[PDB]
Amino acid sequence: IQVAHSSRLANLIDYKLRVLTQDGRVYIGQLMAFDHMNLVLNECIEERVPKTQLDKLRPRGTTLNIKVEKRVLGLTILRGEQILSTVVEDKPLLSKKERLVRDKKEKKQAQKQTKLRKEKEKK
Amino acid sequence: MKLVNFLKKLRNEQVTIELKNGTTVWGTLQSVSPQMNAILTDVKLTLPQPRLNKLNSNGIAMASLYLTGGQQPTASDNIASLQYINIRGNTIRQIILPDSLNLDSLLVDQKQLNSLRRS
Amino acid sequence: DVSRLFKPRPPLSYKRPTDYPYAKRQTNPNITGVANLLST
Amino acid sequence: VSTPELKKYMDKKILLNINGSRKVAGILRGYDIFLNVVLDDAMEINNNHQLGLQTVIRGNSIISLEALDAI
Amino acid sequence: KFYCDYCDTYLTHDSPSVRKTHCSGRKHKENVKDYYRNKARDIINKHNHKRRHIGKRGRKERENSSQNETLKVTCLSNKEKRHIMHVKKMNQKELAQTSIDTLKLLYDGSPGYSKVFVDANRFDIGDLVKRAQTSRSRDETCESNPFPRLNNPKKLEPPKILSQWSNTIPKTSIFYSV
Amino acid sequence: MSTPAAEQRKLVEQLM
Amino acid sequence: GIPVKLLNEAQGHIVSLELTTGATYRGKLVESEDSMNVQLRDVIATEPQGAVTHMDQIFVRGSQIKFIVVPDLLKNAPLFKKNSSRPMPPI
Amino acid sequence: MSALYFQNLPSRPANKENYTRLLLKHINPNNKYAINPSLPLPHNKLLLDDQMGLLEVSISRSSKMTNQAFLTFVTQEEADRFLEKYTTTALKVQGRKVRMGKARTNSLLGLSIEMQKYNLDIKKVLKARKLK
RNA sequence: ACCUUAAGAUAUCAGAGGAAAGUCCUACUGAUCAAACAUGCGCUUCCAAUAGUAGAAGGACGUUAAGCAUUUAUCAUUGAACUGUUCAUUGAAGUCAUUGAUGCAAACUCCUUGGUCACACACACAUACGGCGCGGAAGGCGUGUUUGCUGACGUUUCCAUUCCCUUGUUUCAAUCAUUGGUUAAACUGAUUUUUGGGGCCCUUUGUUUCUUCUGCCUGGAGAAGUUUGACACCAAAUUCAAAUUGGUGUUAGGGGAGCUGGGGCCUUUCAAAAAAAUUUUGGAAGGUCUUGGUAGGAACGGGUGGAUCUUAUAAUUUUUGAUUUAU
Repeated sequence: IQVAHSSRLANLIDYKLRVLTQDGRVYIGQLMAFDHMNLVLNECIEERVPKTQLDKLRPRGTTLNIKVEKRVLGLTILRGEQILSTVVEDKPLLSKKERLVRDKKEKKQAQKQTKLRKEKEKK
Repeated sequence: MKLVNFLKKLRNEQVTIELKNGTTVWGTLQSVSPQMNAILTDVKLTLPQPRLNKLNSNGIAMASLYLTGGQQPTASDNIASLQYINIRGNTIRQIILPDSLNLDSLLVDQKQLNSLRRS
Repeated sequence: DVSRLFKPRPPLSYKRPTDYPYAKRQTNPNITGVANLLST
Repeated sequence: VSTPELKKYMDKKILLNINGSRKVAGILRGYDIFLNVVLDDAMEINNNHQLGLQTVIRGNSIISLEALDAI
Repeated sequence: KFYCDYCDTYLTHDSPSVRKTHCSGRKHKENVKDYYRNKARDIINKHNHKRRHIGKRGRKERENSSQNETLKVTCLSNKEKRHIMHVKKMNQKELAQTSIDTLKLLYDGSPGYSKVFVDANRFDIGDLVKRAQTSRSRDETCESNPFPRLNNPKKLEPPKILSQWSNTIPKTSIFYSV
Repeated sequence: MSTPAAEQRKLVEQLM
Repeated sequence: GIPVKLLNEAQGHIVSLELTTGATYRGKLVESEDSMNVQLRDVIATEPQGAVTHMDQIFVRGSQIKFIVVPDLLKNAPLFKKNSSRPMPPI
Repeated sequence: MSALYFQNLPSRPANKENYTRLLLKHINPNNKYAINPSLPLPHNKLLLDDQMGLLEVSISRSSKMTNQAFLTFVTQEEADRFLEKYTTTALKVQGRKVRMGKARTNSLLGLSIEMQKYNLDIKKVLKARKLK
């Protein structure tokens, strides 16, 4: 996947990231919020290389095959102190045009509902 | 005088960031956050082999390098070519700047010069 | 229906740790001195 | 800034694990905004040797502070 | 300045119990219940299906399916399908909320009943129950009700059957029970 | 008032 | 910050959190503070080597937490929506 | 040196090198070249692309022949035994059965190998102008 | 009953002007930067058999499966035999597992995802391969305009201000009507009404999913409506229903006319340089082709929200180092 060169962590909202921790564990989930840079991941599944198969990654069949133990865990907030570096893996489900369309949709609906709320709460 | 401001002035130049794990990231450097949260784009991660037979290497670094997802299966050494790795600020140990740039024009802190003129 | 909707996920499985224990975690000790470099 | 919510653990026996290995049990007496804790009649659980009549623990090295009482 | 996003009331900047007072009242306790009922109701009501990729059928695939027959489609009117959807949603809710507690009624006179089934004197989650019903005390002994059968209990409830298949039942029972 | 260090100052200074 | 407010919204529901020592904890979340200090109730602990025990309460310092797993339904929280309407706060 | 002619091949692969690598993978499972990516294919201008005699491919993006592609071999006997490899069971690349027939004229590379095994070279390049 | 607030700032340098030295400002002017919006590149990668019963990408927290190979299941005290070994006794802890764990590998079954588009069933190519069909996804680069972070809210004695068809589709013919072109009698093309035929689709699963109401498989239909409104659904308690109060949503897809933003190409006219002949540069008008929009917009304002930046802040709770396992 290709990602725009001028794309901070704010542009990668609902991108499916690849967050790496200090202890060699990676997290693979959709980014949905941040802050100290402590993220919120939707369906991130944590992967790790067991100590029994770590020796196969050391320099020397021709192609390595590593069985990585993975755990399933949902809607988890990380802590920025442990985060080491983040990589991007996949694009969101929706295209850019459809994303803009739904943003305009929700903005119109919210403006109308706010106007009606003011009109009701005043009178 | 804050050197993060000087580091923000590169913005399009090839650097070689060496993290605290040992892995050295080589790639074009985009904007740098005021906390030194670098964002490199066309990167080539690598892990230096300690060249000593019995001293093997860092292990957590190998795990992280492989779990990044870009490691070449046929690569003899531990390199992982990928695009856009975002590096947290506190993990950088030292940044090898390019040789070609001039330091005299970039190190002049404009804010400190403005403060000195104002005073 | 009070808390019939917030049903949590099943308990997380156990995997043997691959890092160093909290008691064994340290930076590099036995950092050699700086005086030897000055001579040579 | 914000005092930690330990007003219910006062004068109740608690067991808190110093660093990653040690475990100390005592009667809590007070606390600070850094989560420093002063606990009297300590006993280093391992046989187990008591520490002293009045000890303070720096809140940096505390990990968990589970309570061995009704709470 | 922090406001609740459920009550929509703007709350003067707090961080202590003032936020533990607002979140523990009633205008923020049931108004946060109605919110998540609606959001979970939607994900139950969602009917959008996957995108449909229709490929051009070939002749070998068409001739066999054209040979067999045409199949009639059953169709209902607007009011009828409204009523059927309402009935189906109600049935789904009623079955989903159903919990079987036959084992709790069966052991009503067990010697150690008050310590397990009462659920208020249990040892695992009793710490929560321990301003706001003739509760069963833990101090009950087996001497009370020495003979359970002395007209105290009632017969076990007959098994439930599906109403849409209520004509399936045998017409007459084998034995004559009064 | 910034980090808790200032608050601890405004306790220790009175304590001494 | 959004994640701290989300953890605040996650009160009263069973969350699972793993510390930096390797241990794991899960149970009712009684109270949380702005600095990620949490108080679990009826927690079922897993010490790093695999043993599992049980305690009534626990108060873990937030500086040691690695991650916190809240119930999945909180994805529909009102504070995750970007375009929001404010009631025009008074004077 | 005789070039083979292939029909009903997918036109999706776009890139020439990617298309060559995918077709080579489907021809030769567990191949030394197709399985390991980021390998520069041996461009034999006038070295085996794949073992069992596979020398080069020759595709075109012209709308006239989209699915068509040509495989040029090293020796004719190698090419003949490739037909026995087909043995009239429909070889499949991606999901579509491919039909295979010997090309009416050997490729330019095969012509060069035949000529070395230089007037024929100059005549060919001179023919390029008149037909263009 | 507890609570009433960190403070600052909103592109940047250089040049001209105004209120000795700063100091501020300029619907001032250059250059750089950043954002939005248009708009392009022979730019780069990717977009699934039906001439067929497939395949690609990713999963399985799936089966064979007790698979094939290894390896694990306490510590102290006392007595007894014994040349360390065996049997019993007291105390101390003790994740479950041994059909486990770990190493290796294969078959099978199944889920999600996609232009399952149009024209083709084709003899190409050394400068190696017309990248010379329409779209879509994602980036790279360039130009133009506007802005100088961005949004609601109020005021204006500001500007604004549209219609029409359609909701299986496509195609052929019979027929009606309209309109143009040539000889309103003949021929030809474009639009439309009615009927019939062919193909494909209906999982549209609450049988078109914009809403309500009527309704359907020998059919694809009828009526009313479209944002300060309507409709669907959720929760309660009055002791069924209705009632209300509080909430979450839905109000769509395609085509056309006007009106309008942008590009490419052509014509004319004007100005400058190399001239009334030629060219390039700038502007006005017109033509052609395309691409986008079509209900808000401008100006002012504050005890207005949120982003970014600086300083408190390198002193135990996140970023100024105790996770390269070390001597």
